[PDB]
Amino acid sequence: SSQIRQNYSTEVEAAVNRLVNLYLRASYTYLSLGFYFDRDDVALEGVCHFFRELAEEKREGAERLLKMQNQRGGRALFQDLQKPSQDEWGTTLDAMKAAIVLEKSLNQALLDLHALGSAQADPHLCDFLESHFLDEEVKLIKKMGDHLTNIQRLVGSQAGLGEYLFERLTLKH
Amino acid sequence: SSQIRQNYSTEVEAAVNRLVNLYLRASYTYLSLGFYFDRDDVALEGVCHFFRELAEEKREGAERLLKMQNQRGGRALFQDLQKPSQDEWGTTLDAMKAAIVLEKSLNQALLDLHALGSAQADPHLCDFLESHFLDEEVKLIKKMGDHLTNIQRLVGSQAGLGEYLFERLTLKH
Amino acid sequence: SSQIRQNYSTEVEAAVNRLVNLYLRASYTYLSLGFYFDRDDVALEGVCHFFRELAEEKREGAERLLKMQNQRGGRALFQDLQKPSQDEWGTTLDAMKAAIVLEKSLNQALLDLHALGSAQADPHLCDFLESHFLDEEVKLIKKMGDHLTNIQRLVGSQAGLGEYLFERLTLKH
Amino acid sequence: SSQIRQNYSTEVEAAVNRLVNLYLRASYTYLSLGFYFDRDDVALEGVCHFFRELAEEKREGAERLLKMQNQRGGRALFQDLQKPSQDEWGTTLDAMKAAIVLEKSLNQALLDLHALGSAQADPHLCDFLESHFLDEEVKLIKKMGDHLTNIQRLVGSQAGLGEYLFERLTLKH
Ligand SMILES: [Cl-]
Ligand SMILES: [Cl-]
Ligand SMILES: [Cl-]
Ligand SMILES: [Cl-]
Ligand SMILES: [Cl-]
Ligand SMILES: [Cl-]
Ligand SMILES: [Cl-]
Ligand SMILES: [Cl-]
Repeated sequence: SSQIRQNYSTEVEAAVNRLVNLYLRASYTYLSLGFYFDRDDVALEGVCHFFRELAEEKREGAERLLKMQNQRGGRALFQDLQKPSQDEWGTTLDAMKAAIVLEKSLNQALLDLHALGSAQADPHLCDFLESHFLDEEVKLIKKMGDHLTNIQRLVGSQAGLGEYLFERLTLKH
Repeated sequence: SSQIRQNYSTEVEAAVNRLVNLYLRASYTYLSLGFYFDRDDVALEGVCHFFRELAEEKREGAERLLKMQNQRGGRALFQDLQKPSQDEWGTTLDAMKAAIVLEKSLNQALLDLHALGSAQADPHLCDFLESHFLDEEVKLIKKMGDHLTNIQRLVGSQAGLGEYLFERLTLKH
Repeated sequence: SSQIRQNYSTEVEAAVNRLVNLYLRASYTYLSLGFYFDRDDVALEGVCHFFRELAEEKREGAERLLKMQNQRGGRALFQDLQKPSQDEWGTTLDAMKAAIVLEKSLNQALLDLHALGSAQADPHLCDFLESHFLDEEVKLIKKMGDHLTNIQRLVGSQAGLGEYLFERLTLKH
Repeated sequence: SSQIRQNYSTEVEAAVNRLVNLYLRASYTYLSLGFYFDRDDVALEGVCHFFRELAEEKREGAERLLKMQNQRGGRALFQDLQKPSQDEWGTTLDAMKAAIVLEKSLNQALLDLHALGSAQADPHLCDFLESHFLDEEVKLIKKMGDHLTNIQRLVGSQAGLGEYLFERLTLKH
């Protein structure tokens, strides 16, 4: 009903609101992951910083989707944000596995939205996802896969020592 | 089977390896074109530099495809590189015609890979080709068409003199 | 038959073309080694960078040989480039052993060409190899031997941990 | 008989004095070539500058040989300098052909001196020629071959016009 709305389906408008909820939920999961690694009995600063930076990136993604929703004449609708799936995240290896599962779920939601845009002949939506989300997700998932391989190679050798070395020598602090 | 691989078909993975082979073969053809124009009995420096710069551009294209293959969780496979189609490349006109035929063949391979990505609903692949290859190829083919027109206009007038003037006044040296 | 050719045997001209093929084959082997270490299930960035830099160095060596071939009035001839000897390169230790075998084979080809130049009384060729290839090869082989010793000392202690430490603390990233 | 002379044969000492005479004769030939192109009825400034720069390079070569003669404890002996082979040098094409014949004669004299040094087991002499003469000569002869090819391609088309264009667009002025 908006004065500007053109070629923007109700199906895509609703799917964009659901994707905003998924990105904010992911940002909240990363806030929990980051503060868990800042616990005095965990104390892996580089791991905390890696996840806190991802919490910011996911919030930025949600904000970009909200700006686009308004640019197209859709109406942002917010839903409750489910708490993260765990209260304690285990080792750096467990946390990095949970993060890659979370990113693959966001990536699948982006791919599903792109397919909906293609089905609705909405090229601005496809361009938007391609330009600001799809490549960023593939690059992040590759970086996480690289980190998992390095953590596994390290903790297979000597668990405690390996986790410390990965946080000191790979992660930023 | 990769931990990161998502929505990346075996058909696209294989086609990406074939495209890497085509770009490296093109880079090798440009190395041969460039050194032919550096022969003492050919001696057209600007022509040598034009083709050596294209050899670098094609190698860079292959490297970008290899980085993408790893980012998606595909596995790079290298095949023998066929030698260039000629040992001697004739005049600047003959060489520029061979170059435009080579570029149109690379462009067709990019278009075929884009169509495969569309058929496999792989938008990251389509975005990747659109962002880093399709426009660069159209711009290069246009530049080569412009060069062919200028060389033809020159060598139709006076062959030897025309080739020297094109190398001196159009090509970088 | 060239207007400039002087004291440049057909035996040396052909051996220079074969050496160009060997350097380009080595450059291709290093491209494969580098991208293997960039796989998400290998993920040793410093190792990838070490081999990608060597791919560039070998391509530069081939280009220097081609420039010399033209300076002497010889004619560059290109042959098919055989693919690298492996598709997967194992651990950093296995890869560094394959690299030193490859470099010793290039070094032997340089020594054989120098002996041919001496037999053909071609001092410009001997000076060219001495000035731009022989010392560079001895320095590279020594660096690779040093790396092999460090990797062995590390992976004999704890394989996974040792490989990570070598990539982090010796190789550039 | 010198206090410093060591491993320096009388054969090499005499051949070095003859090579100094050849380089000074070449410098004198280039002085004549340069001033011929400065005649008001020839008037090709870029050609004059190319040959005057070569007259300087050949004089510098003779000075380097004289310094080496004294460093080894040999005794410089100077002989009459024969005048250049022509008083008038024809076209730029004729002059560039005479220059390449002159350079190939200097190159052959360098190669003969290197072979004498090898026969007399005089590695300082071989290194001296390799470091300061052999590569410079090969590079100059290649440049002259490139110039001959360009002049021929130009004057085959239209003699007067081609010579002007080569002097304006290839040679420095
Ligand atoms: Cl609708
Ligand atoms: Cl919940
Ligand atoms: Cl598949
Ligand atoms: Cl072939
Ligand atoms: Cl021969
Ligand atoms: Cl093979
Ligand atoms: Cl003696
Ligand atoms: Cl005389």
